[PDB]
Amino acid sequence: TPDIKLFGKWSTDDVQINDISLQDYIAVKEKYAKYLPHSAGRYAAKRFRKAQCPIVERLTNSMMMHGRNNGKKLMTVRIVKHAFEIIHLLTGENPLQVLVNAIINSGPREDSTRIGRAGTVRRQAVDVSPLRRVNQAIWLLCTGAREAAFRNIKTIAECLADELINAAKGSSNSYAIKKKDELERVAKSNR
Amino acid sequence: AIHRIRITLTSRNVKSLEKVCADLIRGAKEKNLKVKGPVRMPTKTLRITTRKTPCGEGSKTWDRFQMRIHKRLIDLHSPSEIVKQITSISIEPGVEVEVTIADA
Amino acid sequence: PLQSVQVFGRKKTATAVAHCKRGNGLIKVNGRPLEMIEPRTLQYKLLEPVLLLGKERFAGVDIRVRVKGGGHVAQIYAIRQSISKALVAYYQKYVDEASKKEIKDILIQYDRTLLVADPRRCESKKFGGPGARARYQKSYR
Amino acid sequence: MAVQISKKRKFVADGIFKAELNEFLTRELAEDGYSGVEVRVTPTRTEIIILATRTQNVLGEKGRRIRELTAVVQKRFGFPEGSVELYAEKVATRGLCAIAQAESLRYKLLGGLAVRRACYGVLRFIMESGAKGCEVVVSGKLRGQRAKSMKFVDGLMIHSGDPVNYYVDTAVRHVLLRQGVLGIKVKIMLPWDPSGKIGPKKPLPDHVSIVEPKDEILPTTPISEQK
Amino acid sequence: VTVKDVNQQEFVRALAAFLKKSGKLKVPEWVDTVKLAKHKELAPYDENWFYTRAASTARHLYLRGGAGVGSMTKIYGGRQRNGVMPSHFSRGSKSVARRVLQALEGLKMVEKDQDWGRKLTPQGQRDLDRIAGQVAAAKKK
Amino acid sequence: YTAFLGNLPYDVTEESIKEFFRGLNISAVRLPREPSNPERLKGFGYAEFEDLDSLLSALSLNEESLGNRRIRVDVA
Amino acid sequence: MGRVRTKTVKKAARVIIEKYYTRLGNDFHTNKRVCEEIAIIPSKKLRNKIAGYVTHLMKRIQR
Amino acid sequence: TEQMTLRGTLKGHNGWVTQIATTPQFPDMILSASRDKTIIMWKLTRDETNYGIPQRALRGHSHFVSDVVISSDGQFALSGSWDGTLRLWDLTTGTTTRRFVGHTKDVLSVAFSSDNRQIVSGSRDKTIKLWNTLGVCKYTVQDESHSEWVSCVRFSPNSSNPIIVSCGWDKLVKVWNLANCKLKTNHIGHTGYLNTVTVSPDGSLCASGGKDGQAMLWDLNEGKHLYTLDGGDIINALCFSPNRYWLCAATGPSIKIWDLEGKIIVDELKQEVISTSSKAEPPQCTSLAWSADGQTLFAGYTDNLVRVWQVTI
RNA sequence: CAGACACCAUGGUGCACCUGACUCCU
RNA sequence: CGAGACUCUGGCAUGCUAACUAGUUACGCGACCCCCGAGCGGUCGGCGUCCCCCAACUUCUUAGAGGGACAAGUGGCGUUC
Repeated sequence: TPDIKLFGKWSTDDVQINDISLQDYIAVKEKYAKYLPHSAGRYAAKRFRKAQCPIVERLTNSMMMHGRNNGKKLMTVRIVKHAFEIIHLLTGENPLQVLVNAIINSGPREDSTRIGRAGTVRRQAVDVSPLRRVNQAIWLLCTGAREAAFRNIKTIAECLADELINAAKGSSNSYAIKKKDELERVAKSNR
Repeated sequence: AIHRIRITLTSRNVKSLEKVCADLIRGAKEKNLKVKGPVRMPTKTLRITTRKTPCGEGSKTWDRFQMRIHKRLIDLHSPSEIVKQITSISIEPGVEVEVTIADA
Repeated sequence: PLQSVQVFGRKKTATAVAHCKRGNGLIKVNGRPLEMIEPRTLQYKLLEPVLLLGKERFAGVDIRVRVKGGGHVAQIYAIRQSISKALVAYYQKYVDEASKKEIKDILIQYDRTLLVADPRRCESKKFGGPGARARYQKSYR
Repeated sequence: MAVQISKKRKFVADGIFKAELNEFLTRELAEDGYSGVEVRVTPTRTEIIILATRTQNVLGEKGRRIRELTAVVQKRFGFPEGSVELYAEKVATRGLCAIAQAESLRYKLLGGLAVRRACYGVLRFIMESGAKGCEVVVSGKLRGQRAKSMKFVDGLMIHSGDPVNYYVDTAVRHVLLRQGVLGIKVKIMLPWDPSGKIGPKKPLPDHVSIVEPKDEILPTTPISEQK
Repeated sequence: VTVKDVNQQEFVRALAAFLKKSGKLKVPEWVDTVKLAKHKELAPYDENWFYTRAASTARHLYLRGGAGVGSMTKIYGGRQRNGVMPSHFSRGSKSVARRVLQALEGLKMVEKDQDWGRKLTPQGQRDLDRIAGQVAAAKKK
Repeated sequence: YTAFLGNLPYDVTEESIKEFFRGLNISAVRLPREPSNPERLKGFGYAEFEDLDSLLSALSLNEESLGNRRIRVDVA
Repeated sequence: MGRVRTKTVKKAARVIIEKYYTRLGNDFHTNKRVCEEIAIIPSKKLRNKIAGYVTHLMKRIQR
Repeated sequence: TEQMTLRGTLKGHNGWVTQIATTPQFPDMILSASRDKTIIMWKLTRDETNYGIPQRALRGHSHFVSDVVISSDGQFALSGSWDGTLRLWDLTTGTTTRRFVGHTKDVLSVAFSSDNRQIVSGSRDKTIKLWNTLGVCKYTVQDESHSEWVSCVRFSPNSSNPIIVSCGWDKLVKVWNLANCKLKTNHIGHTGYLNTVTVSPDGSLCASGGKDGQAMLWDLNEGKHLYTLDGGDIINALCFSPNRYWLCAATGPSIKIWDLEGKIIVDELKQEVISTSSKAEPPQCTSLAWSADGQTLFAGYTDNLVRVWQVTI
């Protein structure tokens, strides 16, 4: 443990952080070697505290939405650590590294901001932040988890693991691959 | 013979309560009794929620008044008569001072 | 009698006092180890600094802790801040500045702030709204 | 405390005696220039001390009125014989006593004097006795069905934050008219805010006093004396 | 030691079997049909919770100085679901929880003692610490 | 110790009381009178004393009328 | 951004400098206790802002 | 004269190292009063990595320890701290042997005797309290005993005479006799309020330096003025060496050290680096102390370091 | 300075009022 | 004048003052005593209970005085204000 700290049941090591912009917004083993994702119970104290929070801890944060599910991280970290188990038995890979790849293919490249042109709808081909690229990755990952479980035999962990695996390698069966591309569609589009 | 007399002090004015509790502890040692000290019982916050707007069409304006009373006791291993004799004299205003035969 | 230091670890309303008494004993949070009460979902949090410091620092003392206040989660940091501070305060007065500093050096790179108090409490509630910052549902024409 | 009313209830019940007494002696001792009361809890004696600017009507002749002024207080409000011992209090200043002044201005406004002229007389006089500020408001209907407000301010009046509450002496009087009610609203900001002795809430929070140095200079050579 | 050193959820089930090893645990005449609590939408799955509830009571009274009827009724209940209204905590049946108490008193697992109610029997202090070791040697959660 | 008054009749103060309320000496007493020229009978003033040999007379020499005023010796 | 120094600190600190430029220093807890010694400030926090701006002034004026 | 090369640096402090003290038994002990409300004991490694290791933390005040003084053996720590209390610590463990409540304001000074009984403290309460080791304030030297803040009370080595050489913020040095507490002399005629004062290590000569920083020399056996050794910058600490007459001035831009028999400047131990802001730039030596021998010149600055100098030609 | 510019109508009522003095007799 | 200043509160005071309507640790630690475990067993350590004291302390806790926050600091920037 003082040599290397791993995940609660997985390894923070053997994690392939393989994007260009998303360096040091995705870290699980670099400074963020955590068996237990919980920093202090707040993550909006600073704008800096976004990159302080790792993607494994923000996933436990960005899940508890939907007011009956708000204020429940203990249900969440249960279901989140359940979801890593459902990754590995479907993959065999490090389920953190699957989650780490899930941020990669779900992060956009160019998006669009609104602009006006002659009354007609045009949108400006802009980059988004690699902070936002992670935040557009996680939020689309967190959307398909509770939604697909909401009237199905599958729990959120089974839907979130399918959400991570199909976004670890873009299969267009996770919600995050399917909605990133519509964001990236408008950049090469209008004007 | 000594007689462990509680001196219970109740007030709402703290520095009035403090300047009298200073008189009781010193005056018990000025003319010799037990001196024990301020056993700080917690204050009681009397909070009452009121309406700020009578005939309250418009905005629901709530108004809360608090009143804080302050308790403490001073148990004195000291001879029963001259416990209450030295202490209860010379303090009329501002502060209730309750010397007490109990905790015998 | 045996040598000891008393400390505290604090969340919003949660003070856990551990006496890090000399001898051979556990980290007895309310007389029992941490495999008890069952929150046991933040269980890697409170078990983390003992692994990073070694149990022999905590087993060269008896640590019996009195804990009160808060909820289940508020007490988990309250005991983790305390027994971290118990180990610092034991070596600093009795044994050595160097080990407790190394204990302070080990605790602080992941930085759960296990040695400083935290000013976060519940914010005082004002009227005119069902929430501490949120207000009622408004109606206009 | 057992078996009385609560210690919570007791300090509630202490002001309940204070309110009904002050309202009633507003209704009757305003003829004294009612500045207030002072109920002093003494052993075997309720030392009531009547603050007023005309204490020549408290006894009547030979202590006549006190034996019915106490007989209101001593008999209705729960006191034994010899407990309520009445005392006068002819307050020294009255121009720092806006309560007695909005009383006394009501002896010039409802009692009869010109509107500005009585507010020239008293507002000077409460400044003549001394005021850091002193203001007079007569608010409401005047000259028919139209509401008016007559502001007569002298000295400095502050309103910021916390020291608005400490530094002033305020009086509101419901003067009844043949056409309505006006409010004689007289506030006097205390001249004994940084002084007298000293006044409330350490001298003014917008102000800092320093001492003069008169040190650390010398023409002398270093030369000592055994002392 | 205590029973707080061993696994509490194993303890409420190993002592439940120990009350089945007692053979009698003085069940009331009404558990096949009862509401049993105004918290519960359904009647219980069985009757063998009553052993577990007394296995949860005798563990509770091992730690107290003594307790009784009202104290058990806050333990096993929770949010009373108020339907179209907001749910709130209350207390269910005070008869079957007292029937638990008179049972463990009747078996001398707990016993009417000081601090207003039932504290441990010293036989119970054996038989809890006996099955505490049976809890502890089996598994340690 | 002062004997505050709302009126104080003709032996008012300021060497009208240096031999009347008491015999023992005082410091100084304010009166609204200018007590040499008018010989005006007026009371809105006060009476300051030292209270060593003054208390015995004025509490039986209260409630009275030297002229047509009313001496209220209320001591405080 | 906030709690910028108003008229009350700067006018008070100026009189303090020109009279006490020996007995003022640059340590706050000196000058805070010096503004305890030489000044009558109705708040510790106001004395924190004054004597701190004295240390702001004393650093400036010793240049 | 001789010189001083930088023997090393001390580490491990929070806030300004307000005083430093060697005990006569252990020159390898330096007790460095820092602004961390807890003085640190240092058993000197005399290394090149550090010069010592943190030995104890004498844990706890409400404010900062300005002056510190050790027992002559090296067993007790008198942390005269700005919480109003001097606290006599068990320097080996922690463990206040005596907290000295009674100074109503920030305890500026503390002195502990060669008798190892006389505790005299000066404070911002403008009092000079001759304490005992049990906290018995044996006498509070008042009544023209520094009518300004009592800056630093200093012992002549009390086998010579029972003298407190007390400097003050009243630009005076009130030199007393002890156990009668009448002035041996008031040293009159100083420029600037006297931040520090020293004795010659036999109680023989008195040197006084302060705000203006003119090291005015006095025959301490007489209270008669020798001369004014010239500094000019605000002296924060004066100390003759115990092995020779080297008085050293802890000043603003440097550490002016001299030879005092005869009057010549030995070196000037610099303390400045290139960090131009420029009202924020210079640090100062707020405390210098010699060794137990007078070989190592310890200099506890405002930079959380005590740079040391063993005298090297 | 040095990239992209659409239509959008209506609507109503009372009080701003013309002089000085200070024997409160303290 | 407002605002600021100011009040009160959240924080920071193992300093400091007090405790038998608070307690705490501390003993001898026993006792209900469990061997559960070590220890053969005592003892140890043990949740409570209590012996608890003429222990101790205010750490928890209470409430009292205080101090701490002032770019104050540093290092850039800014009329360098």
